[PDB]
Amino acid sequence: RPEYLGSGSFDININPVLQNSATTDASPQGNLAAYGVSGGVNRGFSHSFVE
Amino acid sequence: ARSMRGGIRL
Amino acid sequence: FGRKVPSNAKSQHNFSVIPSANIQRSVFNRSSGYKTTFDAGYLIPVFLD
Repeated sequence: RPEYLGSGSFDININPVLQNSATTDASPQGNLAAYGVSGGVNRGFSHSFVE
Repeated sequence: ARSMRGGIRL
Repeated sequence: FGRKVPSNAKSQHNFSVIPSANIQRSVFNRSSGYKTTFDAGYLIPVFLD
């Protein structure tokens, strides 16, 4: 079997964004959109290969 | 900052 | 907002640095004699190396 060397994981943080532009037929002032971002540093694995 | 291959070019 | 990831540009630069030459210096005596006749006022080249 292929060896499982390690893993990492991150949240995709979804952050609210306020509409500061005036009210429209599309969306009112104070409407709440979002943007999504994820990341970090893992320390993934350390390993030595015999073949 | 050391001696590069192909001579110096900054 | 997110944080930017690094570029590999520094490790790629480091792989391109040639090693220094290993020179094999040594110390020795390079003695020599020189014999001549000359007249006053001239610049005589008695030693050349």
